[PDB]
Amino acid sequence: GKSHGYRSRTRYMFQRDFRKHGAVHLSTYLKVYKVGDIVDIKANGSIQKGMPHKFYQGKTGVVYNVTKSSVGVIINKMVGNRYLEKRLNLRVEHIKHSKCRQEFLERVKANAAKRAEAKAQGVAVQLKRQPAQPRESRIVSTEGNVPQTLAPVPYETFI
Amino acid sequence: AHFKEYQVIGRRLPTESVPEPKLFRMRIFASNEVIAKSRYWYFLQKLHKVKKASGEIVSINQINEAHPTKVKNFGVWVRYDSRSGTHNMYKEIRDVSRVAAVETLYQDMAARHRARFRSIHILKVAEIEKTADVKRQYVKQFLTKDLKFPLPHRVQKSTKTFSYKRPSTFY
Amino acid sequence: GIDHTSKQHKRSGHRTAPKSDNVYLKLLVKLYTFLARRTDAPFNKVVLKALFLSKINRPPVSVSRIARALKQEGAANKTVVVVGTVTDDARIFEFPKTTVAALRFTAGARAKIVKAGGECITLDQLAVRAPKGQNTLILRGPRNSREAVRHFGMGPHKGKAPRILSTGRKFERARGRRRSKGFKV
Amino acid sequence: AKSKNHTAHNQTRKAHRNGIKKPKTYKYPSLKGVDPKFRRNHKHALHGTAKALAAAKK
Amino acid sequence: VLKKNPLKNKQVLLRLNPYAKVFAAEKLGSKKAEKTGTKPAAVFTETLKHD
Amino acid sequence: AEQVAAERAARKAANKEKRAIILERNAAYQKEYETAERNIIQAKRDAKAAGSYYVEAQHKLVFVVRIKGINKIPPKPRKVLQLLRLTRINSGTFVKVTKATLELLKLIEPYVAYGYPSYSTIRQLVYKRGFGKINKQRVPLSDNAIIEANLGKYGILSIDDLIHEIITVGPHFKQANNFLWPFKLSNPSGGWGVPRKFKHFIQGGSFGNREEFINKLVKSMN
RNA sequence: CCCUGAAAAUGGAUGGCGCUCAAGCGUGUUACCUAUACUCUACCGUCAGGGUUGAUAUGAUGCCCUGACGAGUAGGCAGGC
RNA sequence: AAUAUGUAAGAAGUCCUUGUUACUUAAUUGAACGUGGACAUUUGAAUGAAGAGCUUUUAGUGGGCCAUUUUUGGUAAGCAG
RNA sequence: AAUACUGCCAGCUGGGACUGAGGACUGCGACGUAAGUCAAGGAUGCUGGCAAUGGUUAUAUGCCGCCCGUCUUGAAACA
RNA sequence: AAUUGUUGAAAGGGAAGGGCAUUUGAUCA
Repeated sequence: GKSHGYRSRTRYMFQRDFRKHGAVHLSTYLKVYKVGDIVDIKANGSIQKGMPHKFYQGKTGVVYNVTKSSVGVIINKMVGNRYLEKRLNLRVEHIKHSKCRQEFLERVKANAAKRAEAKAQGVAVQLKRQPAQPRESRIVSTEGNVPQTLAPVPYETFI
Repeated sequence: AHFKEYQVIGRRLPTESVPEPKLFRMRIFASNEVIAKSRYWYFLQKLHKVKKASGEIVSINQINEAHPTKVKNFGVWVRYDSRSGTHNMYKEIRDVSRVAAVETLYQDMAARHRARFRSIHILKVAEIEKTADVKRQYVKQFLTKDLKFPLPHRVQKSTKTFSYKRPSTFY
Repeated sequence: GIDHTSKQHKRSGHRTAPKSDNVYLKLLVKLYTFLARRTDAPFNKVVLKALFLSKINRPPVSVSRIARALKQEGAANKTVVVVGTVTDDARIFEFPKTTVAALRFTAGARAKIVKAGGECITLDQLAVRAPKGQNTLILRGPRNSREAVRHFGMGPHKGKAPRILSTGRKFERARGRRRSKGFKV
Repeated sequence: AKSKNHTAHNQTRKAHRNGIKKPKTYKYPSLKGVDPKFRRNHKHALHGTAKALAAAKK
Repeated sequence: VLKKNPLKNKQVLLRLNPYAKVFAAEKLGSKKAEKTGTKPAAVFTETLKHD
Repeated sequence: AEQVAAERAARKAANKEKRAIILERNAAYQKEYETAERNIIQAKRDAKAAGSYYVEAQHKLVFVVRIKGINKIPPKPRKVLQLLRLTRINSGTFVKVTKATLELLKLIEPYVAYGYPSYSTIRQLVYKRGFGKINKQRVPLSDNAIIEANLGKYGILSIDDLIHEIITVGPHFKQANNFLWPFKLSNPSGGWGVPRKFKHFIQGGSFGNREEFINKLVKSMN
């Protein structure tokens, strides 16, 4: 027949990295998790208790519950034509912090610092980011950089 | 189209690690500046590790013939991809300008080897200044002294669909 | 042709002009349309929009609810406006003096207001006294308190009043509602 | 008389005709699945701060 | 009731652009540039014809 | 009731003052255009003369027209076209050049032709097929009053000001472009010039970037 | 490119007529014809945004202004004989 | 690798002071909810949006096929998947 | 110096076809120092012929056009 | 009405019937 289990088709997914087997480094257990923090989910093969499902591997979610050694994650799963929230409790081991949120707090702090300093005089704060604008005009000098003529090479039958 | 010689000089995007990148210049026969730039980039990303996103063109100009009123003999080395493999050829054309010579060469190759513009690659175009290094008989036959050849069987063009006199092909 | 990003010739989804054939209601609708068109007060537009509401969308407002609304700070000297019917509540005993304008008034509610010292005016009189709706307060009754909305959205693990005719034992109280006979909802 | 078993054709179009909607978020989320001790202490703290606010500002 | 096209109706063109009258009076559409003359460097001259 | 003449005179005085400001601003814009063009030309001349090469700045504005029908379109390019306001064939919009816009154009390149526009073709487009968006309606622009009423908050009050905002990308270019309805052009008068439109410009077709060659096609289609 | 390889049964298919510095083959450039496609205009219907109780004067479900759209089986709704 | 895919790009935010708890901490030590107070041009990347959100009812549907690309069984199939 | 090519003209002008919608004024502009005028939020003036144009039907001509309804992914079928 | 006979009109190289536009014949304000 057909087989669709809790750990089906995870042979290369729930597997430790090369030369990275054994116990887990004592850094994950020292991370402090609070309600509202955004974290990523990455299953670890050494610990088989509280392991997330295949779908929730690599997903990013907010923390809503704190337990002895576990946190609750809310993940939006697309079923049919709608997104449904899923509150799943996972161990600390199979969860890591997300650096995008930290970059957001850093940008916010710099944003407020610039809003203070620039507005102390009140001129062109320009607190908003901009994309890659087209390059402006430039002048190139051929002092020791004379353009070398290039021609296509003949076809060769090297073996 | 009416091919025109465009020389394009380009260079990699400047970086703090390597300021003032080297400039590479290439002459391409193309219909317009867009085609010339596209061919320049395509040829550059075949001999050098560069790309359009990781490079720029600092100059593009059109080369006009210094003496377009003088009949010249041109030797062209080309490399083309056939239906089965890649081959190298050397063809001799007789024309007053490089653009006309390469247009004639393109028509010749597309008609005689079924090679398209995507297949013919211009390796080198040169002018043979001495009429002794030519190795093609179809070009040598037109360099003979006192060249006089008639035009037998002249065909005239009529503006009417009916003619009241039997035409004559004299000349 | 156009690669349409939305439905073509789609209706606004709102009720323009009353669906009823009440001549007096149409006259009131015309009057409030004139007001809301030739004035700038949003009160006229709100009243005109509420005049198009259906019976289920226009729940009755009780005198106790009116008193509770007027008990707010600064609302004692305000004109109550009910777009619908005002009912009488016997659970209240002290009704303060007020001025309530509504389409239809229950006889008991009208008697209660008259005895308290207030008056019962219509929407036309309310418009005459306050063309721009000055010092008015709009009251709307509970819309989700109907018995027909409890059955809406019935599903497992919802508890949304299953549609039944009889009530009591052995009437949809068996397996499917208890853990002793299988599963619970 | 065999028949087609399973196919995912037109399912994406069917789901996209009515655009896939993200769940509606609220300032106060549901307090289910939370630690019972934390919920009890939150209830006690909420009662305390409500009483303090009522006593302070009227 | 009907859209009239600029660049063909002078009245509408003048209504849209009051500067059109000054432009026509000064003939700014055909202006002679300064008769300045510069010679390209020998490096560029040789690179143009370098084969 | 005789004050009609007084209001008429006041209206005429206000209109004359407004026309004076418009004329001054138009003269300033024309002077700036001439100065910029001449400055670029002389900069190229000095760069050529001093044994150097002048690398022109990349164009900050492009014009994109749709050359493909609304049938047999993949969903992601279709969505990108809808977001770019190209729902009819032979419809054109102006686009500011950024990284995001460049990657957007790289996705729907097969169904559009885009290139760097010029001041003359921009002015011709705005004059002939220039339509605004007021109350979600396509009201034609035949006076500066409507433009001032719908764009005066951003410092734009005339058709010449709108053209200036289009040609030179500024603080309010987004609003200036959003106010203008997409230009519904016709088929080219002299033809597309190629036997097969659905091939790249280097490959001999209308599909792809045309750079400065877009001006001729736009004027032929307009 | 062409030729041998290359043989199926009613009489027949680059559609055929026919074509040989082609009207066959590859490529380069202009002009020419057209879809219910694109731009404008006239009319009808639908939708949206509005004006119009300061009247004798009626149909404010009436009149007028502006913009956009108009395919379709099963099926739904609405207006009419 | 490419493609495909999740999250964040702000007022439901940030910062200063300090009220509550039966949670927790050696402990006013942390957590949640708070009060007061400060930050509206440029409210925190680009683009777009005949506006968006929400509820009730129900007709018909539950035999599909073909086209590009990836690809299973089969020598192949206008074969099946 | 001229010329080829490209792009611009808020430079001028010759010829041809379709369209005439709206119905006392309201607005935006130009000429005219000023009266007033205008190609400026949709065409008027003059003149000619008749008191045939045009509607319905039959034939003819150029082109197109398979038999109604149902089943079916597929109908006009030799269903 | 299906069907049939006469009178009057039209067409008819292995079908008839219809649509797009017009000439001709008959008729019509």
